[PDB]
Amino acid sequence: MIKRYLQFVKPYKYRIFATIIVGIIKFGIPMLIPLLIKYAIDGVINNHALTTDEKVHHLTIAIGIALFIFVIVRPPIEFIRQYLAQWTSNKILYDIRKKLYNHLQALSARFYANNQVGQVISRVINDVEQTKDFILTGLMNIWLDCITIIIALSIMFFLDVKLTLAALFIFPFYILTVYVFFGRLRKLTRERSQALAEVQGFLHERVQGISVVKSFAIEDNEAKNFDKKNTNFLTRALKHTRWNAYSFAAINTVTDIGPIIVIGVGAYLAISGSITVGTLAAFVGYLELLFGPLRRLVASFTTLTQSFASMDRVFQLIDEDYDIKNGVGAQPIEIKQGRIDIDHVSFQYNDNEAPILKDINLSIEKGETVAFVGMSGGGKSTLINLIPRFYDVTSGQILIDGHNIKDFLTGSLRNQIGLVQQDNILFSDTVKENILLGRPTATDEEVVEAAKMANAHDFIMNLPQGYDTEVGERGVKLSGGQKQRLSIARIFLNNPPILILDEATSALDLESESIIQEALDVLSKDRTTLIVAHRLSTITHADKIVVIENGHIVETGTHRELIAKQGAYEHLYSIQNL
Amino acid sequence: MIKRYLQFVKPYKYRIFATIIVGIIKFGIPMLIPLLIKYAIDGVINNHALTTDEKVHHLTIAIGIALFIFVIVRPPIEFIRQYLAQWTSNKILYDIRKKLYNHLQALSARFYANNQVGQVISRVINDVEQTKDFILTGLMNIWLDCITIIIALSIMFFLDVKLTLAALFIFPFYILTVYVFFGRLRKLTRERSQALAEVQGFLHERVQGISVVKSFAIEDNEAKNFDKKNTNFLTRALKHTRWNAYSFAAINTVTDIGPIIVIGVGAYLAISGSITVGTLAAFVGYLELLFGPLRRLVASFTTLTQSFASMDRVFQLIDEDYDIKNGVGAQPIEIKQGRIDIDHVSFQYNDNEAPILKDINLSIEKGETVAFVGMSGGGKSTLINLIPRFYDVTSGQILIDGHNIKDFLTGSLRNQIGLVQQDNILFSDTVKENILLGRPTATDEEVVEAAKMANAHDFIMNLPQGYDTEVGERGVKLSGGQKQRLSIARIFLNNPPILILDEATSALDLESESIIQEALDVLSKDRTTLIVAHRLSTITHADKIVVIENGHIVETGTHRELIAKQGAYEHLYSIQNL
Repeated sequence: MIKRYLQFVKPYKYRIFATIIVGIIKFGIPMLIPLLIKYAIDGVINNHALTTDEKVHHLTIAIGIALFIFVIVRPPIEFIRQYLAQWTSNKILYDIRKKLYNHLQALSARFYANNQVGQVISRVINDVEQTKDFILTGLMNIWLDCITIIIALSIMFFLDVKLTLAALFIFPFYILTVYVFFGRLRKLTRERSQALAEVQGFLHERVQGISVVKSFAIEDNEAKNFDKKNTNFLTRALKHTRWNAYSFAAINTVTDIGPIIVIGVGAYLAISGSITVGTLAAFVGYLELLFGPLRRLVASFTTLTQSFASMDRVFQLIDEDYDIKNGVGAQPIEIKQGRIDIDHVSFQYNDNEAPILKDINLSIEKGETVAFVGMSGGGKSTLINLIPRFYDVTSGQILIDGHNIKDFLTGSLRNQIGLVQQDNILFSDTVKENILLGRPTATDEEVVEAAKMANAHDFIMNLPQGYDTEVGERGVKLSGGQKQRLSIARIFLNNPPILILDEATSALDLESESIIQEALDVLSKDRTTLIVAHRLSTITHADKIVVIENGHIVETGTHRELIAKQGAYEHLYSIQNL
Repeated sequence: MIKRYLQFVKPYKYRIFATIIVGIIKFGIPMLIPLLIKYAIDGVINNHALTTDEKVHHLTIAIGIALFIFVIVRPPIEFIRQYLAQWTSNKILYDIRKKLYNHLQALSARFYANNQVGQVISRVINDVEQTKDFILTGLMNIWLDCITIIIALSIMFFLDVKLTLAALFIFPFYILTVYVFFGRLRKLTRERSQALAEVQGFLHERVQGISVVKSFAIEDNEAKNFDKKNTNFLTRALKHTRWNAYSFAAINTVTDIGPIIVIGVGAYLAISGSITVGTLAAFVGYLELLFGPLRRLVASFTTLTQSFASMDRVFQLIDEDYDIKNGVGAQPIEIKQGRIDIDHVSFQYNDNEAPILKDINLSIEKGETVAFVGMSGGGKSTLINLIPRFYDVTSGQILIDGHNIKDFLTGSLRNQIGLVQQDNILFSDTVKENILLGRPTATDEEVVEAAKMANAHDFIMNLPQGYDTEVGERGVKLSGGQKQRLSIARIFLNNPPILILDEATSALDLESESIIQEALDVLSKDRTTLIVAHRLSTITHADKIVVIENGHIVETGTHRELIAKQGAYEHLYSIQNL
């Protein structure tokens, strides 16, 4: 998996090597200070053989050299070091999200039917952000602390063989301890993030559905439900905290026995006649070089553990399967004559549940306008959505122009099916911007046409700032009949070969309906049109009315014929002016 | 404003003092090492008074002691120090969100009509989280670095009053520099966060409206729109980064001239007689004590700057005004007889725009069932929503039982108005859980009753896992007629004195409608009922039909009378059979 995440860093290796290089070229600075203390002390006064005009000159090139380095050289190193580090990771994150967003747009209705927006977003934003430390603390700092440890171990190896050994004794345990915690922290972090994710999901869902919370004044009740999730998150976060605290003390207690098992030994050797009490003096001086980095790495460790948890969650989301896939055979197909064929189609949203569409057989020739009617919960919408291939038929096949829906390239198929769903969407944008969804590359002229078509153009003008009026989030700032008509607009703009209208009149008064009815009868003149309707009267003119009951096609016919049959259809119609 | 944020920390002062105390009791440890070293070296090795059996002995007491401290005392200090620090801040955050969520639930339809969920959430989650550093780096660490600086400075002053003035020389500039950057970083951070906020808002809106993006296969187009926001965020984040890098190098270059100017003057002063090398050398070992903390504080500074930006944004959201406020006169009023009076009401959603409801006068006696009908975009919904007081009338008054709506306590008023909006809501929960929204404290028996009432109980049973079937996010896993009926359920459960039904039939077939029609005619027998409808036929029985046009009441009457008048009403009705 590191290999995976690494793939994102790939195009930035150099900038990172650079960040590490400049990183090393930093320790040289802190050492310049103690080096300068020795020069004035031993090179201008303790020299004893210099003029009081000569030594007061060397101190003006040494207090000259220092200033130069620190006021000219260091600043740029400092800067670049950070800017680089950041610029790098920040571009990397940017990249990861670029990919995550396409992933998302490629998931299926199913995915989104069983997932919580807020939770998904939490991953795309929070979890990703969290993997930032892995680039910084991981690939750009950890090393410097190991380089330091090598240098140190090395220097010490010369000063004395067994004395260094005296130190390394700790090392294995240190490693063992880290290993012992790592995993548990990784989970605790994972579980923690997830909780956050769930509060995200909660906030999203409620803030957007407040209309309801407000209406029944269930604020108190819901504020509780919030606290459960908010508390859960807190709890989990504490578990996580406790362990980090715990593991920290642990790893360090180990890292601390380090200088001890050293000093102790360093004495019982210098006195036992093994080595120069100067060696002991020197060696023990470097103790900070060894058990210093080892102490930092404890922190480095921790940070990373958390980061891994995050990249987990990220990849987990990345690894989600696309339910509707294109498959090798993919083929952008032009639909020249709207010929739709539904052969023995049967649908189930899940293996466990019962099918919703059982055995459906229906043929629709180009130009025909087919109406779908029946008790609510029958299957019309489900059936319908099988064509734009929003879900794949369970058993059977649907063919447009003889071509199996599956053999089209998604975008192609979908782009040629103008679909007005029953629960229509609007983004917090301008009226124009919304219609444009039907055909983003459209002439401000064509838009106004679609509008006039959908019987929308008129009320749009009466809107403050007309076609540029910002509709509300979710399109709140408009009537039902109004939102709806904008959806119809999109259709005309799309001007597709196949038109599916699932209750495209729901919210319009009798009059507006009449208009749109005419507008459509026109657009639907020579196109294959599928219509789901409850207001029967606006379906009579259909070429064929299809009655659907409990997932089955029960009746088929012309309004005229169906009425004669005094069957299922008539029953329903008959309920109107009776 | 710090005072504000502090108010959240208040109930945790002690835990924080504690965190600081234990914090100080830490420097004592690192010093024990060199002490065990000096003690070994200068104490046992060169005592010139030690039996080889004594020195070894006194060495041992120094180690047995070391191990004890480090393997027993330190671990607990380490732990508590961190656990404390975290536990504290983590509870504080928890608290802040507890408050933010109630704030949210108290904002008005307006607020939410002009705000983006994702953006709001970003604040409640991200910005808050960000204020975490302020508690940690701010109130628990900064101090230790100042304590260190005091300790250090004192020593310098008793070592030489005029050389500490060679040090402190830097101090003012340091402060000046911080001041110079602080502000700009604060903004850059602010602007950065906001960008994130906007990507949040984008992701929310799109992920939830994908149905549309999928239908027109506008993935590519939208993926672009995403990249604008994603890029914007990246850019802003870079600006921020660049400056931090910049300001960092700056403040340090200043902090670095520090040890130098002590050496530049200090050395010159030794020459002229200020003091000797014995002093110049001793006034230089502690240099790390002074310009060490000053270097850390540079980082401490930065972190805080960002934190302030965050608390800004947080408070900004906290400072949002409640459009619908209760006001002192608040009074939980029982509505005993649904008498509604609309006296010269006029409504405008904004001062700039044109009114939507102009001069409306209508009286509704207890028990009466009043229907509202007219072209779409007329004002019915707006009018209606003025009663549950979702917005306050602009000019006029609405009185229930003689009491002005404004004089009720929100929850009271709203709780007694059973409202079925046209765009009904469902949470990703169970069927039961959703109905329960109408009356959270309800008998699993009463629920099933409401259901049977709303003509829902039946199809709910046919659902996998029946009343416990998890409907989809937004309630996707159900038909239109189905979601809707669950909304109707809520009404029966609420069983209020006043019932408002805005197109409560939109998605039901003719048959289901008949049922619910009967179910309601019953529930509406002796209750004040307001109905907005487009399917006229389901309104005929009304006590009074009110026709609304361009924000006005144009006609008033009984279906019978209005039909006779051959006016506005008849026109519309007349369009059904015609």
